[PDB]
Amino acid sequence: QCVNLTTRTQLPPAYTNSFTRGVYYPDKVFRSSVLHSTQDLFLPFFSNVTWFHVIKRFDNPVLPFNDGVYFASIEKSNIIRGWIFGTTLDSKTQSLLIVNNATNVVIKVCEFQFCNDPFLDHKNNKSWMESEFRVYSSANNCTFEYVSQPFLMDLEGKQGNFKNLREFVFKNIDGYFKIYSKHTPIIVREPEDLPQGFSALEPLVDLPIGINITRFQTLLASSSGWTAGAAAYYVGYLQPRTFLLKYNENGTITDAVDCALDPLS
Amino acid sequence: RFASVYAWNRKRISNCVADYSVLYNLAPFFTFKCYGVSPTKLNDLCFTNVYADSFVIRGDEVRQIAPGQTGNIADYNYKLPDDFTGCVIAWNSNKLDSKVSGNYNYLYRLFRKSNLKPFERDISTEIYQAGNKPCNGVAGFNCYFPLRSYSFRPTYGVGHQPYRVVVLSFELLHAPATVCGPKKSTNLVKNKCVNFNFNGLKGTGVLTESNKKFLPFQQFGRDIADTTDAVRDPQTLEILDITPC
Amino acid sequence: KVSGNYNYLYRLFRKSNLKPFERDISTEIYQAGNKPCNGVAGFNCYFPL
Amino acid sequence: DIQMTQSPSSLSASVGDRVTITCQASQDINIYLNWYQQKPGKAPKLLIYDASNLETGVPSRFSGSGSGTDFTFTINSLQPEDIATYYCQQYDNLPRTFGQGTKVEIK
Amino acid sequence: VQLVESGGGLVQPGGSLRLSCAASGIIVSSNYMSWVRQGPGKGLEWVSVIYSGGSTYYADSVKARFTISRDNSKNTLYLQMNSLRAEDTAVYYCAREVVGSNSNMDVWGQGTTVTVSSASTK
Ligand SMILES: *[C@@H]1O[C@H](CO)[C@@H](O[C@@H]2O[C@H](CO)[C@@H](O)[C@H](O)[C@H]2NC(C)=O)[C@H](O)[C@H]1NC(C)=O
Ligand SMILES: *[C@@H]1O[C@H](CO)[C@@H](O)[C@H](O)[C@H]1NC(C)=O
Ligand SMILES: *[C@@H]1O[C@H](CO)[C@@H](O)[C@H](O)[C@H]1NC(C)=O
Ligand SMILES: *[C@@H]1O[C@H](CO)[C@@H](O)[C@H](O)[C@H]1NC(C)=O
Ligand SMILES: *[C@@H]1O[C@H](CO)[C@@H](O)[C@H](O)[C@H]1NC(C)=O
Ligand SMILES: *[C@@H]1O[C@H](CO)[C@@H](O)[C@H](O)[C@H]1NC(C)=O
Repeated sequence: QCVNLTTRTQLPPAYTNSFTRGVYYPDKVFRSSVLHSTQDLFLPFFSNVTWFHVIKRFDNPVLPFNDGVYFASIEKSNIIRGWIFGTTLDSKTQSLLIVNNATNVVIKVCEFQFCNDPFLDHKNNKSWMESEFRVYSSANNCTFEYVSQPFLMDLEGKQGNFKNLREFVFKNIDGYFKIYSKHTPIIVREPEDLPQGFSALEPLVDLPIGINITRFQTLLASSSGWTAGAAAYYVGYLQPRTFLLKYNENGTITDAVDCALDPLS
Repeated sequence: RFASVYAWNRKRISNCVADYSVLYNLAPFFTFKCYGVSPTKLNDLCFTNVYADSFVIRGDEVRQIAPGQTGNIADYNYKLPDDFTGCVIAWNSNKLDSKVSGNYNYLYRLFRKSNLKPFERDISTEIYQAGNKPCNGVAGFNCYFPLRSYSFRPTYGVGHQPYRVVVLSFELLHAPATVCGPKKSTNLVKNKCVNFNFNGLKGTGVLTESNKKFLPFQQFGRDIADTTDAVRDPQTLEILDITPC
Repeated sequence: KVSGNYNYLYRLFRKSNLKPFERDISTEIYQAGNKPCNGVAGFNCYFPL
Repeated sequence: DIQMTQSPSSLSASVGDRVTITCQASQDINIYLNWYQQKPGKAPKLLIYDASNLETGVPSRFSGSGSGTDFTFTINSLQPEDIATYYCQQYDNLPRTFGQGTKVEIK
Repeated sequence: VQLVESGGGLVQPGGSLRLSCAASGIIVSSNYMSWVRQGPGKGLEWVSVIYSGGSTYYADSVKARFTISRDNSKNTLYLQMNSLRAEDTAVYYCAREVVGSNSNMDVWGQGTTVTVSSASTK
């Protein structure tokens, strides 16, 4: 259930110099008030995260998935409902489909034959609906099905004054897809500039998929085009690096430094 | 109701744990006649992709499930290899599946004229004609209908009564971890030195009580020596202690 | 033997370990389930050989 | 093994009168139990299937019933052309066994 | 549907021949039949029973004595005897199982009677 919409007024994505984001809990271990050093896959410090904006204007091309990614969204309406992962996405390579619908999340691992415009918007002018459920053409040789508790939801739609930020980190090692989630409320910065704050990333779940992955895609939610407002999201890519961590007395990370950035570092 | 002899019920039990203790308290004493694996070691020695067949035959053919014994049903409805692994569980159904007027829903096929290969289901709807004569009909001379009907009258003696039997067979097809779950739970915090295992952390020490606060995603505790000192019990959600001997 | 060689036996019902280098002749029927069997060839009363 | 014996060994006094032949089994038997009717030195001819079924053309005065390790058979027409010997046989219980002998004669 | 006797003759103990029951159209390879034993003045006895799958069942008194052959298309069943200790002074009947659960066949077959003794035909 897809149509070739096209006619998208795309722009090159902007770049925002990241300050502190790109850190997560490496394990499930209780250490209190001990400075601990480690090396693993993370987001390097002071690398510019790619800022995408969607207004009218819509854009969601295929993007590379190298050593896991870090996705963030600054919103208060929760337009993005799911994502698409895989390599070919044309009924040749086994692919992921993790979408949050109604009040649950569903994960579907199968041979997926998608369409040129994976869209869920497009029923009327502005009344939002999950139109075109079948983004894939047919159910091919399938692998895995999963249903669980949903993520955070935003009531109705809010355009402007985005007070919520959702940050997720995606990775896969040894065929294990680790997905971690975090949410920060009350963002009062109307004109860009990131935040310049520190927020540790709590783990969410790990899934043993055991399949290859090279690219990824995102999903958002009369018959052509929509009257939609402002939406903004961030995409960054990982690298094997090394950091320090300062656990507090309770077990929460409160400070972190890098080793391969500055001679002072 | 279980499926009949000609088409046994198919149920491929997979993706679970190992627990077969529900058979002992289900019913009074009944027949087990286990041959391959010892009956006391079913909880351990896990396998993969158990091949379960459920069907009801009278008591005459219950003991004919052993490999190497042929007959009328054991030769022409269900054939077993001599290196068979696993065993069956059989019990009477004198009050549940036995009709006072005689249950005739159960049917079996005896005319196949072919020795069965192990572990398959064959359907023979056609009628066999004898004497090299074209029958092309039902209920005629020298033509025999393979299907025949059971009778489950409760006034019958032992051997003619219905007997529910489920065939359980265990095979290692490269042994993936599909159905393998122990239990081994023992709650004993006696403040004495013990070889403890909590969620696979082998160690020896004296287990006492503490009050450390752990985050839900934060299970193990370490120290300066990078050794496990404070742990959390898997069945419950209590942080035990940092206490060696 | 193609005709049947049953002269070789083995034990599989002891519920007890062994030290090195001993033989044990337990002809008695092993009882499992903590219920006194006091019989021969009964349910949960298996011959050890 | 089924050990089966019958009291009416020699029914030589019956001339068109009531006959009460029977067979008893050592163990309890189902409905499946039949008889062979053979002349001395001749192959047997069937008359009873599954203790309740009858042939195509035979006299209809024959009757029988079997339940609880015992079958009873009664005949009232003692026609002269059916002077033979009646035997019992049980099946569906290996090994197969056969009767020891019943004598019927008309004067 | 008829059956044909084949056999006979008087032999000393230690000698045996082939007894045969021939069919009149019925296939004798992949079917269920049996042979039974009868003696003058005594009860019936069961020699053997053969199924389509090759299952041979017989009494323990005639253990390792009788071997049975089924023809593919000659419509004849053969039996060879072994270890004759002069206990086969009897007649054999070649027959079919009367009923499994519901049947109305009533056809049977004949056969020869054999006597075994140290004295031959006089
Ligand atoms: C395993 O789970 C079961 C429930 O699925 C537990 O049974 C009850 O659990 C509640 C909540 O934890 C307790 O308040 C009850 O006291 C439990 N009842 C019993 C009889 O145990 C069960 O306790 C759990 N296992 C363990 C070891 O805690
Ligand atoms: C959809 O439109 C794009 C844009 O030109 C084009 O490249 C593609 O071939 C079209 N696909 C179909 C199925 O029309
Ligand atoms: C963003 O990063 C890319 C490569 O990492 C670089 O080419 C580009 O100049 C950067 N832009 C800004 C504004 O830092
Ligand atoms: C959400 O999706 C799942 C499966 O994808 C479905 O079972 C559930 O009904 C959906 N919720 C709706 C349609 O409200
Ligand atoms: C295709 O299906 C078969 C089962 O028919 C399965 O074993 C195989 O893994 C599947 N291939 C995939 C998921 O790539
Ligand atoms: C640990 O948490 C408690 C309450 O959650 C707080 O009062 C305390 O200040 C925290 N410890 C530190 C070192 O901040």
